[PDB]
Amino acid sequence: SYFPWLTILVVLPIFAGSLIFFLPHKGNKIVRWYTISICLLEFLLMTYAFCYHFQLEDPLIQLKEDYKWIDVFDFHWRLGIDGLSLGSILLTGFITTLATLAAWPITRNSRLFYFLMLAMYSGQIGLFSSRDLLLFFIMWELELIPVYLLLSMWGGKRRLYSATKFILYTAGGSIFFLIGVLGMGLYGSNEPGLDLERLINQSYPATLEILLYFGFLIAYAVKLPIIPLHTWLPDTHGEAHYSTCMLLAGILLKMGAYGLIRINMELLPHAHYLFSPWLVIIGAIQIIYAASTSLGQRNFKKRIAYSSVSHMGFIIIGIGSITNIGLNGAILQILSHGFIGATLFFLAGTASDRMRLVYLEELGGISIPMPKIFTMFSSFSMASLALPGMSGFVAELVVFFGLITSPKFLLMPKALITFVMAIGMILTPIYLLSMLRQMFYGYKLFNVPNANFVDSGPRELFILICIFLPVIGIGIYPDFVLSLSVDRVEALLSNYYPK
Amino acid sequence: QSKVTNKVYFDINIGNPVGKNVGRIVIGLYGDDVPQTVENFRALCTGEKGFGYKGSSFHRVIKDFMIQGGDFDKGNGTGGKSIYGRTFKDENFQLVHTGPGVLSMANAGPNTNGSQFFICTVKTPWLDGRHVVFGQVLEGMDIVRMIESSETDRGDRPKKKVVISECGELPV
Amino acid sequence: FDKGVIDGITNGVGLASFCIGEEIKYVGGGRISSYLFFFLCYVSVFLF
Amino acid sequence: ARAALELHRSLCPLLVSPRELEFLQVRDPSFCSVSMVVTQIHYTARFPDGTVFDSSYKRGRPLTMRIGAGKILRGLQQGIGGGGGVTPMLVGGKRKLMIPPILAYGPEPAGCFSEAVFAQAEMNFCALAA
Amino acid sequence: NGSFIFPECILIFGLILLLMIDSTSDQKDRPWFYFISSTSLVISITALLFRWREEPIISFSGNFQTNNFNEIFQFLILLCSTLCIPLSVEYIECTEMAITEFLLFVLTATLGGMFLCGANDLITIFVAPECFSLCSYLLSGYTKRDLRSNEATMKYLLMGGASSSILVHGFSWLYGSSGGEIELQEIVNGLINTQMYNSPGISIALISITVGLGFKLSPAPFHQWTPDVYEGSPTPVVAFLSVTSKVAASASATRILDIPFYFSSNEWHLLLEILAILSMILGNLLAITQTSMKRMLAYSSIGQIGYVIIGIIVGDSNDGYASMITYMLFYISMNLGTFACIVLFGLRTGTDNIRDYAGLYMKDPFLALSLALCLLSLGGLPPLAGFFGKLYLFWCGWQAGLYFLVSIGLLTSVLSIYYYLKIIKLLMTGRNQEITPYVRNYRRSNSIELSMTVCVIASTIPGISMNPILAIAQDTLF
Repeated sequence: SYFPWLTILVVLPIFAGSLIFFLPHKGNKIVRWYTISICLLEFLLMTYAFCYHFQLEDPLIQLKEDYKWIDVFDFHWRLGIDGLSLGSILLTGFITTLATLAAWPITRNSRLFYFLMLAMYSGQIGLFSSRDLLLFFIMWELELIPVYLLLSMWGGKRRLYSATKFILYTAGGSIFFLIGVLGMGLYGSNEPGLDLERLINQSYPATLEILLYFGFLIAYAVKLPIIPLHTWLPDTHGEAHYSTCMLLAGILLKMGAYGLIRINMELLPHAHYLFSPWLVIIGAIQIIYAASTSLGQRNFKKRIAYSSVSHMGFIIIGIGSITNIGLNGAILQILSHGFIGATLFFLAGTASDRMRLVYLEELGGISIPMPKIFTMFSSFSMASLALPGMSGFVAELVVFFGLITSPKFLLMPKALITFVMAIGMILTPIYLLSMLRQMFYGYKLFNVPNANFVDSGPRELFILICIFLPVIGIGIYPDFVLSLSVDRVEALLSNYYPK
Repeated sequence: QSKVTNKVYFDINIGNPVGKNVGRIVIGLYGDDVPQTVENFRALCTGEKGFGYKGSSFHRVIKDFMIQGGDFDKGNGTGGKSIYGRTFKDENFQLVHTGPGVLSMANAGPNTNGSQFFICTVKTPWLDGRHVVFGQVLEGMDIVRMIESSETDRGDRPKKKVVISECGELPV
Repeated sequence: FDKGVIDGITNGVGLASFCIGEEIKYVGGGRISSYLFFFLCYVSVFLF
Repeated sequence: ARAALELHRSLCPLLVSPRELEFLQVRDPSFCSVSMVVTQIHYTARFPDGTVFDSSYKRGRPLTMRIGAGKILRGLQQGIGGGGGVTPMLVGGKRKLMIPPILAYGPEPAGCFSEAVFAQAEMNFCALAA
Repeated sequence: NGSFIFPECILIFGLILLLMIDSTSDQKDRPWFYFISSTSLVISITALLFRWREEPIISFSGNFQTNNFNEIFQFLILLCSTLCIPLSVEYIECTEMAITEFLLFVLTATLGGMFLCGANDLITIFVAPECFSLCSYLLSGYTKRDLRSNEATMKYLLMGGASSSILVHGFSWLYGSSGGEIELQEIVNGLINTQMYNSPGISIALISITVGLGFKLSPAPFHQWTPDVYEGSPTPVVAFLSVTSKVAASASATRILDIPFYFSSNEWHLLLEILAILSMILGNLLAITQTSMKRMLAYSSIGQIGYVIIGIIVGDSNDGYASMITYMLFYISMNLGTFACIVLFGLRTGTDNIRDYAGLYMKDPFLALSLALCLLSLGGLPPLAGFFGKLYLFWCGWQAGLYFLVSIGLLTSVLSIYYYLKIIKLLMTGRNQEITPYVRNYRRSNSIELSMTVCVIASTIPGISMNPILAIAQDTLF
């Protein structure tokens, strides 16, 4: 147990990828295998740590440890896994391994690329496993350069504008986060202060709770797209290589929700309990606004980006409406979206690069040359339609149940908000099938020449199937992802004071 | 010691971007033998056009001697005022300094009382004859001593800011 | 009311800098007499 | 300009001993003398009766001067480094003085469009070395 | 009869030797003095190593200084000169100019800067800025056949004369109002026995001093002279100035403003703030629109970065000076790295404008990487050193109450990220038909390599190893 796992689990990828540099061997071949082996080793170590070294029955922290790092402003190597973290950690390992696999036929650089992939890997796990607030911030901003390089080196026509908007926007958003760090770091620094575990008992005065709450909420709304702060997403998604975009719109977005769950609802209750209803309202109007603007777009990559935007309203409404299941249904939702959005962007980037046409009007009948892409695309479109069976349904269902049985509401908005939320089910197929019909159905020209038109080979097909099967497995019996008993203590603080 | 008329409560906050609460002080005001000065204090501690102690500090903490505060203007001692203009003369010298915990309007030469008050963490018999007495602490002596034992720079200020978050009147 | 409004704002916050920089960059511009003049103006006004 | 506000105590002394030139009074001698070198003291100057016009505590570090070469009021240099018939103040000592107006600025003030010292005054000090 | 000048007497010895060898020797000098001067510098550094953990003992008849804090800067300037000379050897070598008196000028300017770090005399602290400025109009114009190197002597000499004039006039006003006094410590006495302190006067001798100070380290309202000279003078002297001038000026400013200005705090704390809030804004906006490398560096690395150093001088209760020392130690390295890379690439190609750095990653990747590292560090990204510098500068400075200076600092840092990432993007590219025929003919490949590689890892390691540096920088009382 004291043999450190999380330290290894964080310093393995970047270290074992630093050997790609100073290795003159080839152009592209050996690096792919040397990276996929490291990724598989890391994932196996992750699942070994989870299986026989975790309990699911105690809401404390597990596998924790700490050291002394800078010691002036108390900032340690404090690190520990917990219930909320575990799901996102496993999902990150899984989807990033599969993204690195999907990035197989890249020979442009193929040495900086896989190393940057491993760096983003290590950074994501570092954030998701953090236990010291400043270290959480460090892991947050560590990934900001690798993603910029992956954008500006590979992907899309207008890569530059998208990349620079994304980097400037995210770096600016993190400023309010650093403001909150400086705010609650100096608040009695003799009491540990920078130990995210020992902050549960902090009793801050009024008019300061609100400022720290907002300093974190602004940064989160920057990372996790909230309506007035979403303009950056369509550009940095419609221009990214599908290999990047898989992990980008499947993990990096969910950090904005994991942080909001971990440092807002757990640390600043009376700063969050007096601000939950507006969060709920914003999420409710987002669910419909994102879809109503998705239907308007004309290049299917941006349409997929907006569909990813829309489902981020269920997470919001689950963070508000303070219940056990409303918070708990949010986690299942971030998992069942990290699957679906990632797979849909992979399919969009794989259909494209075969047709070299981005505007959804000229896409002929692609069903005739390549059937398997059509099948695995319609399947995940159905998944994104919140169709039952697949995991896109039970998440939204539990979100509804959390809102309905919420205690901080009395039947007036508890129904109108449910109504405006259910309009999403009428609205989403209108823009998903409108793409499925223009780009796949109909009989285009006699596209008989089997050139620049080949169905998915073994690698892409296996990736699709191996991401698909978890969706069914979760949507049939959704207690594989309800192994969360921290909410029974996470929603314990809030539940009696005023109002 | 004499009769008590009003009871005033003070908050105490330390930390130096902002002050976390540490406790609460409760003091009595002898409105029976020094009415004008006691009324000045009690009015400052509540409101009445904003000239109050809400957001003041203790800008001089002499260990084993005293703690002075009430400069809601400059935080340096060269500020602060009172309701009856800016200063007024001494009122009376009936009540005398006795022991741990008294209140005295920290003057700047006789007949020049102002906003600066100070509490005596120790016995001061020598001081009497030229300083007013209008209050003793009734609850919070330990917090007063904790403030008195705070760290001080060369200017005898506290190195951690010691502000008063909220101040008011709490009747019997 | 998405591209024309909030995209307009998130660009004009990054576009107004592109204009202000070059705008305030084209005052003075050599002519050491102008340098000394603008150096004296601030010294003089700061005396208040 | 003229007098401003302050606040302090005085730690009431014994009776002063004039010693034929000034007004001397001792409160606490502690450690060791000081030669004709730079010193660092803390003062709090009064008017003859009650008023206070400056105090080293009203700023940051208490000011630093030269005890031994004429750069200060003759009264002080007589009552800190030790004058004829008076023992010098120790390193951590503490004394109290009443300066007659011949060992002081004398019978003319220091004007700044308003004399910052009453013309022909004679002030008090509570000098504590450091 | 005193060893507190021996750290400078060694430098004087080396100066006399460097002047003698050209008078006596014939031609064996070119690679000989190149290391003989480094011997004098390292010997002076070893001499300064002795006086670590020493007393605040006063100087010759109480003239310049000898304490711990001043000794830190006295060593730091030596560090700058040691790193800078190998740069300003080969550059002037490949111009067919006389090299002896160039090294003599650099040595004498370093001597002036070293003496300035003390100088609690009101006269020494006037001659020493001249000993550092009189040896500056020469270097900043020491390419006579060029044309720009004359403009960046006219609009440097005129400015540095006017400013030193204003400063010495403020000094004269102080000497007057102070009843007659020079010794820096002995002013708050003498400004009291003469009761003319709280009066007008002092209020004038404060501004007429702060302005002359600002000009020497160029905040925004007086930055006018810096962008031009840094483009007109040779790049090595640009680096030498942009490191040691700032170090010496910031070492003199804190002492000249903290020792004799106890009382006027609330009236200069504000003043410096007005500079900082401007310095970190006007020094960034223009930095965006630049196309020349030296001028963009002048804007960003000086016009701005001289902001957060000051960002604690206002908010200082002696709990912050450690953070200033640490940030200076970070800035010296994170600036000399990029200047070494720029000198190397410019010499190897023959251009300065930004649009020629394209494709440099493919031709020679080591130089591109060691330049990107320093540039990103200047940007202040977490794992690097500039991040921790700015961080510990804010964390002590938000801990001191003032709020409308940290927010502006973070915001302008985010803004500054732009041009750094712009040039970085211009490095990584492979569009063969875009790269100009400058990087296309680049025979890729001692001194400059060594300096660049030992100066760039100090821009990544200390940001993570700042624990002993911090523990060392806390013992400063001045």
